[PDB]
Amino acid sequence: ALADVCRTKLPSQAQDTLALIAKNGPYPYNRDGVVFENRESRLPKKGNGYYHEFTVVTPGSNDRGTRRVVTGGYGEQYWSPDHYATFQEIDPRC
Ligand SMILES: Nc1nc2c(ncn2[C@@H]2O[C@H](CO)[C@@H](OP(=O)(O)O)[C@H]2O)c(=O)[nH]1
Ligand SMILES: OC[C@H]1O[C@@H](O)[C@H](O)[C@@H](O)[C@@H]1O
Repeated sequence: ALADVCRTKLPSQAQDTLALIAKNGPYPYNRDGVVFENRESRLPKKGNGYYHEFTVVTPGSNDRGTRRVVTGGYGEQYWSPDHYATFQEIDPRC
């Protein structure tokens, strides 16, 4: 049961991250692209290595912070402002 968000409504940092995803980087962190395990199953329960996580920069700071995009195996994209506590499916069509 998944909240949905239009790509245009995403903070501009989140959109930068999707742009880096679409050209496969370079990414600003070695941790970008690591397997997201979906341990809590807030996202569709899928096989090993389906999901990958990518940093969204906090505005102001250049630390990683708590903002993230998880991608799925067919290019589904998920937004998390709250360090994997909740997810919204990104609709790239709006
Ligand atoms: N909550 C949660 N975090 C995960 C899961 N799988 C990987 N992570 C997080 O993804 C990141 C890379 O392994 C780590 O957090 P981080 O964003 O602080 O680096 C790790 O804690 C998961 O299934 N659930
Ligand atoms: O040790 C490797 C790590 O260095 C950190 O400073 C960065 O966030 C990443 O590039 C990586 O996850």
